[PDB]
Amino acid sequence: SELGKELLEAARAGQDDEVRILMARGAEVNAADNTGTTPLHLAAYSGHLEIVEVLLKYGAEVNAADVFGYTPLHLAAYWGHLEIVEVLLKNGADVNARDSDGMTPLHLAAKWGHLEIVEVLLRYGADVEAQDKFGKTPFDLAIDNGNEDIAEVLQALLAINRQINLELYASYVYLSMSYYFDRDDVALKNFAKYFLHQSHEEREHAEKLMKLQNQRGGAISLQDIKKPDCDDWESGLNAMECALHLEKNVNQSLLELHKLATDCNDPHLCDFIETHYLNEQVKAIKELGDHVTNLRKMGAPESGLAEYLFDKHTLG
Amino acid sequence: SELGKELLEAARAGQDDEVRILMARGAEVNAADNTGTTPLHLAAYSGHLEIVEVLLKYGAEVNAADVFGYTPLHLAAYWGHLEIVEVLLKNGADVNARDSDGMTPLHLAAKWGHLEIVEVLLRYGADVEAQDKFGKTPFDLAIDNGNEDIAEVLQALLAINRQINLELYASYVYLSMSYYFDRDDVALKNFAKYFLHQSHEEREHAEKLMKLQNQRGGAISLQDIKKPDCDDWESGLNAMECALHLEKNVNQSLLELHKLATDCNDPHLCDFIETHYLNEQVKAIKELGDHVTNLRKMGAPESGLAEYLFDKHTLG
Amino acid sequence: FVGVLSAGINAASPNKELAKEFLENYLLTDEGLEAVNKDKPLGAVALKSYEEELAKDPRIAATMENAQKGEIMPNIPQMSAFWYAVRTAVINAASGRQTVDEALKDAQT
Repeated sequence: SELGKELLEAARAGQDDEVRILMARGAEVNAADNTGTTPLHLAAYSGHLEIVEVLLKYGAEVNAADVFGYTPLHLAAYWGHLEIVEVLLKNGADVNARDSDGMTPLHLAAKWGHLEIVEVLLRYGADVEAQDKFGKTPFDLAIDNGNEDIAEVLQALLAINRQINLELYASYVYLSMSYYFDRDDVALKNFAKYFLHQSHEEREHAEKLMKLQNQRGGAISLQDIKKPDCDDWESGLNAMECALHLEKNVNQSLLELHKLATDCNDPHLCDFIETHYLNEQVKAIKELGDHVTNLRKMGAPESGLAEYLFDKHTLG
Repeated sequence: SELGKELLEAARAGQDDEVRILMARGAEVNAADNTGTTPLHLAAYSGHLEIVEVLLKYGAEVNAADVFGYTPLHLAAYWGHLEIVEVLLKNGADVNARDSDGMTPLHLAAKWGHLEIVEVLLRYGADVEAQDKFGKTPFDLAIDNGNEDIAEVLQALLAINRQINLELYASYVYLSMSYYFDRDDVALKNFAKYFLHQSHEEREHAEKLMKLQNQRGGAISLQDIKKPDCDDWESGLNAMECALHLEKNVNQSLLELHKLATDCNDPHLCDFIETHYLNEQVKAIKELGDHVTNLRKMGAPESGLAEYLFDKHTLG
Repeated sequence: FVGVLSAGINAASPNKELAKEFLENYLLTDEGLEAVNKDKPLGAVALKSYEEELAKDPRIAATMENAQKGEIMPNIPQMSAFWYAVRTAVINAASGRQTVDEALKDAQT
């Protein structure tokens, strides 16, 4: 650190000429003080992009944590410097870095009200659901400080990702149902064919939502798909009733998504939902209620003749 | 319990006439002693199906636990009485009931070597992976006591279910990859089209394994599908290399499944694997290695002209 | 439990050597145990030679091997509380009111 504090003073003061001469003399770029503050940290805190650029040209550490846990990305997000946030992310800065409080840079940018920083951070995969030591998400810090547009963006993104996961879940339940109905002790081929058709339709619904999210410039974020509630359904009637309950749940979440889109003043999302999703749900619920009442009138489940003939005449 | 011990003596001794007269007098069926032993427990321990049938006709408790945790299903599985196991399962006996040791009835039937009980229990959804206080699965208790055919059945079932889950996993990785390549900052349409095609092919592979498992009379058992390792792939080259690594892993697990099937003397499973799975894996690995070497020779990833022209000419 | 029938000499006796002679040279010999066993047997006896005489009966051999591998009965009065403690242990065990460890550590104190 023979020229390391000579880099610290120029990083505090912002002289491109001084750091150009120090790199002409080969000054060390990883000069850490007693508390871990690097020349890159002061370059970020100051807001001069040129010293940051040349520090990264000579191989400064992009993810150097101090004694408090802050990286240059944290300080850049605090003070609202967009270009250095962009070039730090361009050089492999960890977007979900936690400090001593567990606060990611997205927490800071949502707490202080910087839109463009929030959007660039969301583009690189910042976690929407990260909680700090108090159990606060960035959505909570944005509503507590009156940054309502940030909270709108953060709420809509989470809601669309949850709808994608919910459509992927329903396809797997139908797969389970379909392969229950061609076991050799449940020999109903048209039930199995019907539920395989529903499985593929739900896969298409999820893919449509993914395409929509890519057209808007939002960030798809996938989660686990959990296993269905049963491996063993019990009859055709019971499986039809479970399918009706499922489609009603999906319709309810779609209505909540539409109300959220109407609060956020997004007419394109509202028209997308009511054109491709809201009428199909109504049709499906009408058809499944039809199937349930006909099966109950014929005398199922305690009549094995009823499910055989329903298999032949309605599903055939 | 004015006639409850009068039911206990006939349950110990097995008189259908005595219990018929006691039900003509309306004897109570839920007569618990000081240690919880019901008339159904002794009816199961004895092995006379008629007293069990009439006890269930008058509404005896099928899932009555004693002070040690045993139900009638536990004792029935211990002593090897098939018909009463069947009718207990037919009346809603819990197939995964744990005792004080955490040992399910499947643990007992595997420890003592009763094949037909094991198979009827597997039909109703018995957990293959249940561990007792020592961390023993029924497979461990079957190998420790020399019941090699039980262990063969238990091993093959688990292996096919894991292959189903592994094919479902690979489809979701390809879905992730496909929707990475049509982000507005990754504008490669033919990459995205290619990976959507692979996603649907893997869904078909999993469904074929499910159909095979239903033809043999085995029990499909579905698990969670975990999310892919990345949301952000980095280039066409990096995604092609990850896809190659993935298909090599799948091929290795298929080879282990084939070796297990050859130890179990199952020629139909061996021919199924080598007819529908082993040649497709070889083709896929050859094609993905082709793509990787051509992309590396053209100069990717650090040439953006290389991936554009590969997109046009090879994937177009 | 090894239960040993023995012949105690009274501690107030001035007849020590007479009874010792009667016990050693007449009782605990072949003919003394033979004469008492003609009316009622003693099973496993303490004298080695008479054990070899009676070991042709396999009941006697089984009794002496269980006796030599068994636990000698305690001569102490706390044993009484033993018969009050550990008995309740199995009353908590075969009845299932307690578990194994609960019953045994309840019989411990």
